[PDB]
Amino acid sequence: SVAAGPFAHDRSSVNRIMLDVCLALTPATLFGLVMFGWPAINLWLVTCVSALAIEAACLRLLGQPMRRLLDGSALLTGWLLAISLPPWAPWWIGVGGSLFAIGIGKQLYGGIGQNPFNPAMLARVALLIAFPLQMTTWALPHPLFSSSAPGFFDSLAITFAGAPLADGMTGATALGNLKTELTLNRTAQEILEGGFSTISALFGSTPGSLGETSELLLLVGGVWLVLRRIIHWEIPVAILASVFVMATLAYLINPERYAGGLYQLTSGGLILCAFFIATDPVTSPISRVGRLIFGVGCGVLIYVIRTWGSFPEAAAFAVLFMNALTPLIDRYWRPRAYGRNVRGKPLVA
Amino acid sequence: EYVLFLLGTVLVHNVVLVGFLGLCPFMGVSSKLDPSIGLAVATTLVMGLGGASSWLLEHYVLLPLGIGFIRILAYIVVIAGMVQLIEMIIRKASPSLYRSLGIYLPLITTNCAVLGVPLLSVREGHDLTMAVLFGLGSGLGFSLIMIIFAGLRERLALANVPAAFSGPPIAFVTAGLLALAFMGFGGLI
Amino acid sequence: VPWQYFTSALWQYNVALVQMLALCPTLAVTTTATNGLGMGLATTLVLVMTNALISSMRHTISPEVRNPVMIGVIAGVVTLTDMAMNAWMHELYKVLGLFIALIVTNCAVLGRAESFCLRNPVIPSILDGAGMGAGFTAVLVVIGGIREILGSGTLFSQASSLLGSHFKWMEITVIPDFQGILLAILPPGAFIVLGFLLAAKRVIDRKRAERRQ
Amino acid sequence: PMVAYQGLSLGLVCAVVALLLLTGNIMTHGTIAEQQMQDRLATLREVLPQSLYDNNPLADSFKVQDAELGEVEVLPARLQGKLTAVVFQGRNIGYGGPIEQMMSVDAQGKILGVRVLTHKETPGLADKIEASRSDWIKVFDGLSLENTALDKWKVKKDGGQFDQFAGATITPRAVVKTVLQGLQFQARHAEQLKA
Amino acid sequence: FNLSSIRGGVHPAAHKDLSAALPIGSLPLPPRLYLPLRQHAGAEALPMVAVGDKVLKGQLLAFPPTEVSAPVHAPTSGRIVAIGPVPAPHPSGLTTTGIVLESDGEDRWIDLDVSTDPFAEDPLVLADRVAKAGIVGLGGAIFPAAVKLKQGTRHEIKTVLVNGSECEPYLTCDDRIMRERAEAIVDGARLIQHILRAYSVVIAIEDNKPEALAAMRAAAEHFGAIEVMAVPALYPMGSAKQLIQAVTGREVPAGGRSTDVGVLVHNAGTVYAIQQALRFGRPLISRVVTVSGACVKTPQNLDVLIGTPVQALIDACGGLSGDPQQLLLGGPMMGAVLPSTEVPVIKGATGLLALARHELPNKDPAPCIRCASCVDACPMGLTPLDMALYARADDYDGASEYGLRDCILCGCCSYVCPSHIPLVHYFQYAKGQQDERRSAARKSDYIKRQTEVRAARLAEEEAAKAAAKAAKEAAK
Amino acid sequence: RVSVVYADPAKPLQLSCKVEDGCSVEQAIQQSGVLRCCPDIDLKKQKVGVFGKFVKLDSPLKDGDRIEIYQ
Amino acid sequence: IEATLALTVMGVLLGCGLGLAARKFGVGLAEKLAAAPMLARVEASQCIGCTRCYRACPTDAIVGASGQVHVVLEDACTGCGKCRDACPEDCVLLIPQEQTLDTWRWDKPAAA
Ligand SMILES: CCCCCCCCCCCCCCCCCCCC(=O)O[C@H](COC(=O)CCCCCCCCCCCCCC)COP(=O)(O)OCCN
Ligand SMILES: CCCCCCCCCCCCO[C@@H]1O[C@H](CO)[C@@H](O[C@H]2O[C@H](CO)[C@@H](O)[C@H](O)[C@H]2O)[C@H](O)[C@H]1O
Ligand SMILES: CCCCCCCCCCCCO[C@@H]1O[C@H](CO)[C@@H](O[C@H]2O[C@H](CO)[C@@H](O)[C@H](O)[C@H]2O)[C@H](O)[C@H]1O
Ligand SMILES: CCCCCCCCCCCCO[C@@H]1O[C@H](CO)[C@@H](O[C@H]2O[C@H](CO)[C@@H](O)[C@H](O)[C@H]2O)[C@H](O)[C@H]1O
Ligand SMILES: CCCCCCCCCCCCO[C@@H]1O[C@H](CO)[C@@H](O[C@H]2O[C@H](CO)[C@@H](O)[C@H](O)[C@H]2O)[C@H](O)[C@H]1O
Ligand SMILES: CCCCCCCCCCCCO[C@@H]1O[C@H](CO)[C@@H](O[C@H]2O[C@H](CO)[C@@H](O)[C@H](O)[C@H]2O)[C@H](O)[C@H]1O
Ligand SMILES: CCCCCCCCCCCCO[C@@H]1O[C@H](CO)[C@@H](O[C@H]2O[C@H](CO)[C@@H](O)[C@H](O)[C@H]2O)[C@H](O)[C@H]1O
Ligand SMILES: CCCCCCCCCCCCO[C@@H]1O[C@H](CO)[C@@H](O[C@H]2O[C@H](CO)[C@@H](O)[C@H](O)[C@H]2O)[C@H](O)[C@H]1O
Ligand SMILES: CCCCCCCCCCCCO[C@@H]1O[C@H](CO)[C@@H](O[C@H]2O[C@H](CO)[C@@H](O)[C@H](O)[C@H]2O)[C@H](O)[C@H]1O
Ligand SMILES: Cc1cc2nc3c(=O)[nH]c(=O)nc-3n(C[C@H](O)[C@H](O)[C@H](O)COP(=O)(O)O)c2cc1C
Ligand SMILES: Cc1cc2nc3c(=O)[nH]c(=O)nc-3n(C[C@H](O)[C@H](O)[C@H](O)CO)c2cc1C
Ligand code: SF4
Ligand code: SF4
Ligand code: SF4
Ligand code: SF4
Ligand code: FES
Repeated sequence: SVAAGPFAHDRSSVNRIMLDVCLALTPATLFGLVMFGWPAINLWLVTCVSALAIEAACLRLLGQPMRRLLDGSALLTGWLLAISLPPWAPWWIGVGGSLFAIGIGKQLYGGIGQNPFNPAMLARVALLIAFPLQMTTWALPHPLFSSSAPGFFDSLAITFAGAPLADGMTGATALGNLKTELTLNRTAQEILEGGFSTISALFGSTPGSLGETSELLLLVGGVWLVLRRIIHWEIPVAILASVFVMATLAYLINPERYAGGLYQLTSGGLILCAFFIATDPVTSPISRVGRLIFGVGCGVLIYVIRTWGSFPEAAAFAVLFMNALTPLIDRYWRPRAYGRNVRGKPLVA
Repeated sequence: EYVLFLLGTVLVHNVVLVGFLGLCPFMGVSSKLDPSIGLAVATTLVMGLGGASSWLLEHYVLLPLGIGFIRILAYIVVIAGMVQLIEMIIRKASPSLYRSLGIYLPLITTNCAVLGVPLLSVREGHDLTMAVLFGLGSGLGFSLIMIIFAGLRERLALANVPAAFSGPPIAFVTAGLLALAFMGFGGLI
Repeated sequence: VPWQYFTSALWQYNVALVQMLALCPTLAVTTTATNGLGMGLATTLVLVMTNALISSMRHTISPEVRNPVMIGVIAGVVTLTDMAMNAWMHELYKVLGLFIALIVTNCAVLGRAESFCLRNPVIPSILDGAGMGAGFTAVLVVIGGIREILGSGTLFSQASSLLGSHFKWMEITVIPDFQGILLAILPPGAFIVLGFLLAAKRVIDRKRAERRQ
Repeated sequence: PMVAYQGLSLGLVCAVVALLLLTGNIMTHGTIAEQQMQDRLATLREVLPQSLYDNNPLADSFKVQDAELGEVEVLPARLQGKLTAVVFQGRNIGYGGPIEQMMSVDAQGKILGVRVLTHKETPGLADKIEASRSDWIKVFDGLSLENTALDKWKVKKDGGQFDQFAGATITPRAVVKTVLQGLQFQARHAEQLKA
Repeated sequence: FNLSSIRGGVHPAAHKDLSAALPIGSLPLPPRLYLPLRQHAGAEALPMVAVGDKVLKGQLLAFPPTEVSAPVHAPTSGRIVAIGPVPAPHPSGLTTTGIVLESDGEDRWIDLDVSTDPFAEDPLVLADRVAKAGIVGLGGAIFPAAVKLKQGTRHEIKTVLVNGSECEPYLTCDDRIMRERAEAIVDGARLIQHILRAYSVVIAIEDNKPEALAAMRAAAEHFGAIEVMAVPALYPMGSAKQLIQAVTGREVPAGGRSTDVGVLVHNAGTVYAIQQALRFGRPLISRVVTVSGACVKTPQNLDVLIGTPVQALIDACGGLSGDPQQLLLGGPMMGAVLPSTEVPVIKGATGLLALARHELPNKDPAPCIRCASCVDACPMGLTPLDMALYARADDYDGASEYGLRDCILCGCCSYVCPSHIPLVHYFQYAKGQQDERRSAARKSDYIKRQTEVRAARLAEEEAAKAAAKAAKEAAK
Repeated sequence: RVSVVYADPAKPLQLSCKVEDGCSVEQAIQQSGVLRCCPDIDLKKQKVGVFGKFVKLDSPLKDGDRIEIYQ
Repeated sequence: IEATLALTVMGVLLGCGLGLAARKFGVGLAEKLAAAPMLARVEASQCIGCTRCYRACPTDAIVGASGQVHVVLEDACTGCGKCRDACPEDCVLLIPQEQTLDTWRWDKPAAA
């Protein structure tokens, strides 16, 4: 057997890409771990380790090389799922999420590069549908080493086993609170005047998911990813612009019922989804117009299901729907060739 | 409004993912995209015509005579006859047209959707316009789901799916995941 | 041998597992083992009666309007079954709902009526219908049992109120003190279970062929 | 193979089948109606004890037009020409849509039992309204508008006395509001409903 | 004019500074030369000499059988010893028909047929003069220059483009050929502009060759219409389809030649060969090759006679200073692995790279992650991932729909692939399979036509003979 | 437009050459250049045929003919 | 009864219409509808110019006539064997086609 060319390469690798994504996620992950305390650390470690172990088992069953474990595509899935989960969640929530993602969502279709849906978001949706009580309990920020957060073994009892969180440690967030108070015949202004501060919401000093809370360190990480040419700006720009424009229009039309702009941007996992999750290379279009369509659809779906839907946030549902729509976009928006028109016929000259 | 009704029929109340109607042709023909599009158009037209004919038969013949328990039989029989005509009339008048609608028409003579939708619409007590819109919306939802699933299966056919799951089983798993994804539209309309 | 059709229709040609038919009731009424068993029994009875009628009326059907005749011969029978189990099995009728009426369009029923009942005597058609019904019932029971065990832990629950007190011996409980995974009962849980059953069928067929070799 | 024969076959089939279907219908329609009536009685019996009523409750159905609820379906339970209980239905918007429940209030304002008939709340989070999973719906069993002023008829979130589900408060709000509206509606309409 | 911008492209490490310092060296005459009879594209030339014949430097050993071919001339005087099989510079290593010439060492020229005032004759005479000289387009495409010029004459040419933008890494032959022989290249460009009635010549060099640009500008400063342009330093820039877009701004229509947009592209070595052939009558006998790599003691450029074995070139440049992990005939991006050092040097040989282990990247193939970095780097604007997906599943017809027809095998796909996939290998395999199917279909059509014609002629002859015999017996 | 074939078992050659209409086998063979390929060809000694029939050097040939030189 | 007659009028009309249309104008099977070469070889001794191979060869593969001329094949052969039994001395030696440079194709990559 002879060797074919080319005999040059740019030293690129999948491991570098995945580890760079993890490094970008690192600062917001640390901010979330410090803010919520030890149970967040326990859940994060459990989710990541379970994801890696299940990936190794699935690779062993399928006969694939164990070196596929070293590219970090499973650690990244576990990381994103763990930072997408509530902070003070039980261990079995994380273990089941990792099992449902790495497994059905990824390894049952062949492995990396073969699945049609986002694994982490698939696991998140499955957990929310199957276990709605454990996925809707948001703990207030109890900073590490603050004399009010539970200790090490108390946090062990909180995460493993079933020690109750007592009283006064669980609060309501922003989106769900706004929707509930709107159902309480209060206009959209009084709810936000005395129950929402943009400065504290943008920094990340509010209850929420593990890494979703801070919409600034996530922005820094996404900007670093964009500059390093790992992701394309089309999807984040389109998602954020669509959400902001729709929110501003609805605020201008009916200010007493719709909240728009800064409130929508600095709430939920919109920035995390736009930068780190909606930009999944395997389940996103390979074109430019295709990526723009993907982003605009994601933003429109997110806003529509936020405002009029039955969920406080629909980043996962929007991402899954657009992952379903991806193949048609790929096959109907191919780039133009050389010496041919957009229809594929040879140029005339 | 009617746009809300149509969108709720297409997305919130999809006839396949939450209705489990017309799954055999849906799982059999969605391997390729062109047959999927052809069957989608054919089933949309057939469902609209069947809804209109079923409402006319129920509110002009069955109820005035007092025989309602017969409805099922009458329904399917009429639909069957209609389908045959819509095949044969388009197997001579326009031979070119017997490549996008005529070929797939025998598949939907008995589809469980062309009969499920009229029976569901009877219980809701829809009028003629509402019945026709219900049929058209269910057909549109079936068409959109079939097209999306055909695209997904075409992309999966060129992937490294394990030998124990390649084919129908991976299609069923993907359809379950698709239903899970569509589960986010609940309560919107 | 006439008994060959009954044995061969169980696994060699399974209606919902080999021919890829009758998927609507397979996926819809499967949240409990009792629902699957009742639907399978009703479909088996309808198949037997329709096959017998079609075969006894075999040399009377014109080729061009074969469908609207036989469909009628099916539809009326189905109607009677409806009007039967709406009157004396109302508890089971309220659970199945629309899919007891949607047996006329069941692809397996019409497929067996057309393919086999138009070129075989009455006894082979009856045996083929019984075999297809038994295979469909077995598939439904398996899928319903798996889904019910996953979603609730219990197996064959409320058999007494649905299928009569005589079947009270079938109510068993697996995994006591278990709240269950809610996703199995939901529509996302049906397609996945069916796909896994198909994969298991393929694997066991390959292994059986290897052992025979 | 002649145009006469296809029509004759497709007419004979539809004639024989129609005759059989009509015979089956005339055989089983009475049994079907009896089964439906028995199901209605079984649904009613879960809130109304047998000893309280003597006549048939689903025979003297009233229809009262109020100012808020609209038109109601009050079923009286008279022992000997005297009203002892009234059973009606209340509807109110919850989280996933309207919730329809049945209430049986005695002749003195005490509640004899509340059951929820139709709901589409999220399973596993707000499904305790059903009596088959929890006894929360059995809280309203001795209350009235006399021993409970217009301050305790709210969930504990709004400053009342009725418990709320862990992670689900809108559904308890809707149920409590429906119960309070039913009690106030009985209070407004005297005599016929009050006695 | 003004340079436009091409789409896609990569920036590999040039490695051009270790060999483009010393001037063009010379080779001692090797004992024997192996000249393959097919050093061009199209039909194979037919030998005219026998075993043992004495030939002079420049004798026409083989002549073209058809229009699309080129003759083979004897690089040096000697005696023919074999007309048989010789090793071929191919990855497979299979032999090919070729002559073996034993170098006498006298190196005596033949009586060449020189011209007189080349700027006096009609273009067809110059075209056939180029045809009878063996010019073969020393650019890699090894297409005959006479055919290209003749096709260019029929259309209207508005620009003659000298493709001096040497873009492959490690290769510096064009750089020296333009530093040292700018005057001859300019004269050849003027001769080509006379052959094809045109407006101007637009000689193009990459910006990473300041000395070549300075030499060319100094040489061509008084002739007017001659222009020197400095294209950017991008790898797929020397390709005709991309250089035409960079210079003119137009795109060559798919399935069409460069003359449609009125541009003719010639290499900086082919122009020099044309100038030599027209002015002095010298055929194509020797070219300039580059010996480079970390396993060669002194990388350099050598004026190599055609048919010289590779081992002579390796020995001339000091020698193998270590273990050469790969031997490539050309640049890393489009080169081929040499079987051994006994392989000769054809007219299309561009380099003799000896790449060590620390210069060759290590690759562990992995499943495609759909990063779409192939689409961003493809010069032709194709989707390499889809083509590889369809070629792996033996769906060549579906791969052609995604651009396999227009692929130029540049190698920009595998150079930017995170999961190291041999995309170019898949494309070459698919193109080979398509070519095999096409050849089989062509053979089937030809044999069916031959059978039809032979049967028809035999039947008509038999019928005519039978009729003639029947007429003969009637009068008997 | 005709073809010239050398049936030498060691090396069977086939070439195609365009000749003026009304030409002869001698002139067609001279134009085809088969003599320079094989100097051991004796046009007066070896057999020259058309489609398997021995022919004469100055015999006229038509379009589509196949001159063959063999033992 | 009007019901049986109104459901018989339908049964005769929908049958007569279908019959008229037919005269004038399985689910599984329905979806299926919708969805080493060799060359001859002649040695230098077994051929005596008996012209039998050219006589039995539909293709113009064998070239030559007369006797002691050593007729040889061409590239037009297809291995049909029409010349095998034709030769009394069994000169035809059909063999598989050998690999050459012009018939060399790249091999598929192993796996990923
Ligand atoms: C009380 C206990 C509860 C336990 C519940 C467990 C829940 C698990 C949920 C899914 C998580 C893991 C998903 C499986 C990962 C598959 C990875 C590939 C493995 C695979 O395909 O292996 C093949 C074996 O398949 C087979 O042979 C498939 C057998 C299927 C068994 C039947 C399962 C029915 C139940 C389905 C449950 C679905 C739950 C959904 C909510 C053979 O590999 P190959 O042939 O390619 O060879 C390759 C080398 N030679
Ligand atoms: C590195 C190994 C793998 C790591 C992953 C698995 C870790 C599992 C940790 C074991 C489970 C946690 O174990 C947890 O222990 C703590 C601290 O004693 C107990 O804590 C509780 O019970 C103890 C009884 O001794 C009380 O004194 C204490 O005040 C109370 O918090 C919890 O009831 C138990 O749930
Ligand atoms: C991929 C990593 C997966 C991490 C999985 C870690 C799971 C660990 C579960 C910890 C056990 C929780 O379940 C617990 O079991 C036992 C009862 O048998 C009791 O727990 C007690 O015993 C267990 C071991 O038996 C001790 O580890 C624990 O410290 C102690 O509190 C608690 O009543 C119950 O809460
Ligand atoms: C559908 C998508 C997700 C796939 C999920 C796959 C299954 C994951 C586990 C589902 C279990 C649900 O059932 C769940 O069982 C766990 C045990 O694990 C019980 O957990 C109980 O024991 C565990 C230790 O084992 C304690 O830590 C816990 O505090 C206690 O409640 C939960 O009270 C019950 O809710
Ligand atoms: C490497 C990246 C950087 C790593 C940073 C790690 C340190 C992070 C510490 C900040 C997190 C905790 O810090 C903060 O604590 C306070 C109480 O002390 C919490 O509680 C309160 O703080 C804010 C202050 O604006 C109040 O307005 C608000 O009512 C409430 O949220 C915050 O929600 C939490 O944000
Ligand atoms: C994100 C990238 C795309 C940017 C695109 C920008 C295009 C639109 C520009 C017009 C935007 C006007 O944006 C306007 O800003 C005001 C503050 O001035 C914000 O309004 C803000 O303060 C008001 C009260 O003062 C609050 O009630 C409101 O909830 C809060 O968002 C709104 O978001 C919007 O009403
Ligand atoms: C799927 C079922 C089998 C196919 C059904 C085809 C139609 C058959 C109709 C005849 C049914 C005979 O069934 C007969 O009905 C009686 C009621 O009279 C049932 O008797 C019992 O059934 C119900 C179930 O809803 C019990 O709750 C109740 O205590 C009792 O009435 C028995 O099950 C059987 O004795
Ligand atoms: C890589 C991932 C590794 C995952 C590791 C999974 C093993 C973890 C073992 C946890 C310990 C046992 O976990 C569980 O404990 C609870 C009490 O807490 C008991 O569980 C009990 O409730 C569960 C509810 O789902 C039911 O199975 C049953 O009613 C009973 O067993 C059992 O003891 C054991 O099922
Ligand atoms: C692909 C693009 C799709 C674009 C979709 C945009 C159209 C959807 C928004 C317009 C409809 C708003 O719909 C409005 O909102 C509520 C919930 O918020 C819907 O839903 C409401 O009613 C339904 C039925 O009773 C129940 O689910 C429940 O009571 C409540 O959710 C109502 O039907 C309507 O009052
Ligand atoms: C990827 C690629 C790179 C090429 N690089 C060069 C180059 O550097 N120099 C060159 O003269 N031709 C290059 N060519 C192709 C031809 O040699 C050139 O475009 C033109 O055809 C020269 O014609 P000639 O051989 O008649 O001179 C390249 C072709 C490809 C596909
Ligand atoms: C930019 C980027 C974003 C990613 N986002 C996700 C994600 O949201 N969920 C996930 O499971 N993997 C994610 N991955 C990992 C990888 O895309 C995933 O393993 C593929 O789905 C493999 O099937 C991401 C990787 C990159 C480089
Ligand atoms: S560069 Fe490689 S991994 Fe990226 S899309 Fe192309 S083939 Fe896939
Ligand atoms: S090899 Fe072909 S597909 Fe790849 S970059 Fe070059 S032209 Fe594009
Ligand atoms: S048949 Fe045999 S002997 Fe006769 S001519 Fe042909 S090869 Fe020669
Ligand atoms: S095998 Fe057939 S084609 Fe080939 S030489 Fe013999 S007869 Fe001719
Ligand atoms: S489509 Fe086949 S049973 Fe419904």
